[PDB]
Amino acid sequence: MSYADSSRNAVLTNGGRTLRAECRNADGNWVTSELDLDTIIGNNDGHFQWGGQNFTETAEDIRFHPKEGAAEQPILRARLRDCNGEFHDRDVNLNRIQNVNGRLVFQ
Ligand SMILES: OC[C@H]1O[C@@](CO)(O[C@H]2O[C@H](CO)[C@@H](O)[C@H](O)[C@H]2O)[C@@H](O)[C@@H]1O
Ligand SMILES: OC[C@H]1O[C@@](CO)(O[C@H]2O[C@H](CO)[C@@H](O)[C@H](O)[C@H]2O)[C@@H](O)[C@@H]1O
Repeated sequence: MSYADSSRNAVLTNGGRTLRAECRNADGNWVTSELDLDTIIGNNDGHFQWGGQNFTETAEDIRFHPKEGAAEQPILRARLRDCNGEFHDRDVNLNRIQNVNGRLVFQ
């Protein structure tokens, strides 16, 4: 279960830092919500880290597939710099992000 189950039209903005969606609220209205991903996802030795910060700082080829695959998962993908300064392609499923009454939150 993620925000995606009750949201639509999810994209990244601000150069891949910002998750922006329309989230169905308590009454079933569709309201705009944005979540700064740099506040909740870090780069830990070239891996995405929930509860980290600033993953975009040197990340390259940031992209987002809101409905990736037959499982339709919200997948963020990026090349991330490891402790040795080498980059590797990485992915993280955004199901730690939830829609709470129309707002995108991190749980
Ligand atoms: O330069 C990236 C490389 O440095 C480390 C050191 O901890 O992470 C730093 O940079 C990240 C953004 O790229 C931040 O998320 C992290 O908080 C900051 O310490 C390594 O973890 C990373 O591989
Ligand atoms: O359906 C929208 C409405 O559902 C709630 C109920 O708590 O959200 C939770 O359940 C959804 C699945 O229907 C998830 O998408 C969502 O992330 C989860 O928080 C309300 O918050 C939301 O307004």
